[PDB]
Amino acid sequence: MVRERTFIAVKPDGVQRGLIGEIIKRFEAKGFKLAGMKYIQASEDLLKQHYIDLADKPFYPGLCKYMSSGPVVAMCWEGTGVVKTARVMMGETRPADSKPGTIRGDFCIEVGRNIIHGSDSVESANKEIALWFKPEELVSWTQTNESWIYE
Amino acid sequence: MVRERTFIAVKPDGVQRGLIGEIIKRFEAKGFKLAGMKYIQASEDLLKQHYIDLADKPFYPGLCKYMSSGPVVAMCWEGTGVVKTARVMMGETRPADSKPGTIRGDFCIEVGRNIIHGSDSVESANKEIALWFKPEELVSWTQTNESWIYE
Amino acid sequence: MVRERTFIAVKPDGVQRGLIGEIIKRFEAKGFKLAGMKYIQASEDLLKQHYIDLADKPFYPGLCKYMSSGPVVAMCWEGTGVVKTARVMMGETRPADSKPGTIRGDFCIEVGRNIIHGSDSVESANKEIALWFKPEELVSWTQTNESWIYE
Ligand SMILES: Nc1ncnc2c1ncn2[C@H]1C[C@H](O)[C@@H](COP(=O)(O)OP(=O)(O)O)O1
Ligand SMILES: Nc1ncnc2c1ncn2[C@H]1C[C@H](O)[C@@H](COP(=O)(O)OP(=O)(O)O)O1
Ligand SMILES: Nc1ncnc2c1ncn2[C@H]1C[C@H](O)[C@@H](COP(=O)(O)OP(=O)(O)O)O1
Ligand SMILES: [Mg+2]
Ligand SMILES: [Mg+2]
Ligand SMILES: [Mg+2]
Repeated sequence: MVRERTFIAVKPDGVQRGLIGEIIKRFEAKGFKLAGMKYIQASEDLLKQHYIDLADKPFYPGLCKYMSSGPVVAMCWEGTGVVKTARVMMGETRPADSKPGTIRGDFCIEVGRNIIHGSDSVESANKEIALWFKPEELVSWTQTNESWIYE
Repeated sequence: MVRERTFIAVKPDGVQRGLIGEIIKRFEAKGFKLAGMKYIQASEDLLKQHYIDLADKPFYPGLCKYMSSGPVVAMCWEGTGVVKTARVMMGETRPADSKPGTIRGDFCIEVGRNIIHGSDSVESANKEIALWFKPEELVSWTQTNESWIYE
Repeated sequence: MVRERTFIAVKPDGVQRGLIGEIIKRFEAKGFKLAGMKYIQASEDLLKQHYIDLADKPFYPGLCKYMSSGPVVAMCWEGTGVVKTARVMMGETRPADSKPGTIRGDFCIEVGRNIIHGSDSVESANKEIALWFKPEELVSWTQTNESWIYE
């Protein structure tokens, strides 16, 4: 059975600071299922589309070039309420506003270096997933512990 | 030398997902003293009594069967304000409402699979402990680091 | 280049309970920079000054001798908003009011045994750092991952 999916990316500061495993570990631990993962240095043009709603923000151009300046881990995670719950796990947009226990709360300080991205809605998630993954790159499989995560 | 006591159980999903040590470790780190522990697959009826106050809820009979379907770690933990603090450490009834940093927040998703139980009051704690433990099974001992936990 | 600094101390219960590495590790993970560290058993007189604004509290005299009864780790940490953020990472003054994920939240129970100290303002931090460290003992240096922590 297919459940809600979200797009999660480890940003270049996340890769650079050796936080990839730690982030993935947190999601496995939570009980969510990895459905897609790739490792790329995406194009400025891809990122511009990824962040289209902020295109008019002053930090937008720096943001888009920066997010394309190095490799990122692109992920798709699956599970009930994974979009909003992933956000909670991340913390807030600004690390300064993120609680200890969250990923941004434990590991970073500034809004422009906040190591992780997550879709903010099912609508954004469906678009971001389609943007970063070809349908074939999404793997359908059954986690055997599923019966201990879901009634 | 005797302090407040609460009943904590690692539920069958907690056991299945290999979270026993992780749960106990959090209680040791916090500074609480272990007073009783056993490992059983309890009878459906023991669970019916454990959750007697929920007998009229629609999820109750299923709850009781699930909670008796596999082994659980039954514990009694001791220390100042341990009943309510354990609740804080667990999170909310619903993992969806539990914060990162809490046990349900970090490890589970669904209300019916929330890996851990904790007494909600001293009075419930007194009843749950007597139900799961024989008086002889509660161990009286002194943790020597106590003087660094308690003024 | 030069950022805000705060004074953090591992208190005698922290040292005694073997939590020094855990605490330091939490600050390294967050991205803050160590500028100073020493390990001393300070004088009652130094502590009376350290806590001078609390001079009228009934717990003040007990506090100053306890904080001088054993070795503490004295530290200076540097980074954007490190005064307030360090406080957040600690939790609240009372471990009872501190959330899971914070240092007091994960590790302590009583207000008098809350293992860590942190300056409550840039002003107090400037005084406490100056109280505990000689200008020569403060290290000014550049962490090479700094460019992934700060725009
Ligand atoms: N005020 C700001 N100044 C500089 N960079 C910012 C910024 N706000 C956001 N950025 C960066 C960091 C964010 O991860 C990225 C996307 O912003 P967002 O979508 O509004 O928040 P979020 O990443 O939590 O979804 O833009
Ligand atoms: N709406 C619900 N649907 C399915 N199972 C539920 C449920 N609400 C509670 N359960 C289960 C999970 C709870 O841990 C267990 C005990 O109920 P409770 O006493 O109200 O909560 P708690 O475990 O927080 O003390 O009952
Ligand atoms: N009511 C109280 N009873 C006993 N000890 C207390 C106390 N309040 C504070 N202490 C101790 C623990 C505190 O960390 C220390 C300093 O007090 P504080 O400056 O008011 O708060 P904080 O340590 O959070 O900056 O004094
Ligand atoms: Mg967004
Ligand atoms: Mg209950
Ligand atoms: Mg103070």
